[PDB]
Amino acid sequence: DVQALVVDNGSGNVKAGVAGDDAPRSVFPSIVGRPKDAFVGDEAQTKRGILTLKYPIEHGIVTNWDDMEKIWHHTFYNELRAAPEEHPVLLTEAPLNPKGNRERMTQIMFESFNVPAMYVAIQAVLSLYSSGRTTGIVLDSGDGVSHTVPIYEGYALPHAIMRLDLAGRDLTEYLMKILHERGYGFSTSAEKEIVRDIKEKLCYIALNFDEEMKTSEQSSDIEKSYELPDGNIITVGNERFRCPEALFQPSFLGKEAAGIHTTTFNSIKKCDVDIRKDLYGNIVLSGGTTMYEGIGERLTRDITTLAPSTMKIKVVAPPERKYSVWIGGSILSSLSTFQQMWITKEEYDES
Amino acid sequence: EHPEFLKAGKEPGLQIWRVEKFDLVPVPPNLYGDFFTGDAYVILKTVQLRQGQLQYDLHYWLGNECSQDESGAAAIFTVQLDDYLNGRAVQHREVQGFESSTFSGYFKSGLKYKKGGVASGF
Ligand SMILES: Nc1ncnc2c1ncn2[C@@H]1O[C@H](COP(=O)(O)OP(=O)(O)OP(=O)(O)O)[C@@H](O)[C@H]1O
Ligand SMILES: [Ca+2]
Ligand SMILES: [Ca+2]
Ligand SMILES: [Cl-]
Ligand SMILES: [K+]
Ligand SMILES: [Mg+2]
Repeated sequence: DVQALVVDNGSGNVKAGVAGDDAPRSVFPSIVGRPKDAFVGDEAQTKRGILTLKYPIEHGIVTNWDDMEKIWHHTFYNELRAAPEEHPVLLTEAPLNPKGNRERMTQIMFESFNVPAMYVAIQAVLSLYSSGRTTGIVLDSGDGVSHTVPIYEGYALPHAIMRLDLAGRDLTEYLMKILHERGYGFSTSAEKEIVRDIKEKLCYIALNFDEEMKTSEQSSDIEKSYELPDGNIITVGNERFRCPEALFQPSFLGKEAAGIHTTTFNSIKKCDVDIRKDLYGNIVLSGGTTMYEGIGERLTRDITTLAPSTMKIKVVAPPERKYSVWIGGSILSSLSTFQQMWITKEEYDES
Repeated sequence: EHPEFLKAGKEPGLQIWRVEKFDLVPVPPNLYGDFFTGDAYVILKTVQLRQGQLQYDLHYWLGNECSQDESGAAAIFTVQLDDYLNGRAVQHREVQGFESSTFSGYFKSGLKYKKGGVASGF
């Protein structure tokens, strides 16, 4: 008689809550502040003036285990008010996370937090399940990393996962950069949060970039306002679509990386010919950086161009895809079979 | 250990389960071929081959008004059943009104739909 906790370990935000909910009840920044013992999440940003702030998760991989343990403690004790030693826990991990990292997270859960049972899930796989599919390719673009993850009959294909060399934080930083054209000087950590919100509220993806540059220059209809915290209004023009264009043209960031269309194509090509149709027909978007208006239409055009013309390209953009990893975890950990999937503390300790 | 897994694929025939509150629940045989548009289902067709061996096709059927817990669970239970069957089942996603001819062909009266369904688990 017990309810699992579901924790999606994001580079930018942790999503946490209870199995069987349709959305995480706790979403907070993946930040730990220590004096210049430790503060986490929104409180750390509120006290940035007296704290040094660090991100324990880098491109989806935990790289500061002591600070990550502070994040998990905050999750259980200050967000959920749950005894970790009394609930099963489902924890997410990035595609291609090294087994040594999983083992270190498992050790912390079973020996620091004394969790009684746990299950580790690949983020992209959970998102596929949340879309009602067992086969497809997930493009999961978050704050710190983007992956393309082919999945066949329930399971990722490890040899075909690829990384697109940018994510939402790069897009925030690029908007900060290009707004200097208009005279804006956003640069501090606090200002970066403002610009992240501008990006989310005003950006969009052009269906055809060159044609959008030409139409936006013919009038002011591109321009939109945003009210800053101090009450001043900022106007943003073609930056609205030039910012997320970097997902398709990473050279805008000075990166040689392939864009997200090319990366998706390359990832499908790694898979044997006989399953590619099912992947092209089930391209599923997840994560906050896939939320731009226009993304599905643009991706469809660009992947259709690259792919063999016998293929049928269907890009799926679920409305609640910003939380689809967490939602998939909530579903999985609710199933009548979940109790058979986890590892118990007794098993681990005797292994 | 799930009781329905223990019954799955033991004889030639057709087995239909409905996702109900995060569980697989047998569909009453009288209802086979009628599907609630508000629900998701898992279907296992077992065929006896010439050699005597068994062939498995797993289909998960998604009603136009089913909730995300139901469609997600149907997909996951499909994977788990296939694993139970040692990966031998071919998996098929079936969307209301766009089902494969193979799936339609399991029902001599053809596929029919009904309003409503079991309540979401969410
Ligand atoms: N509506 C939106 N439009 C564009 N970007 C958005 C939107 N909403 C959120 N984002 C961006 O998505 C990112 C957060 O996404 P998400 O929560 O999926 O990442 P995460 O899981 O923390 O990171 P990762 O999976 O990369 O480790 C941030 O860069 C945020 O600004
Ligand atoms: Ca239902
Ligand atoms: Ca199989
Ligand atoms: Cl083409
Ligand atoms: K991601
Ligand atoms: Mg993520």
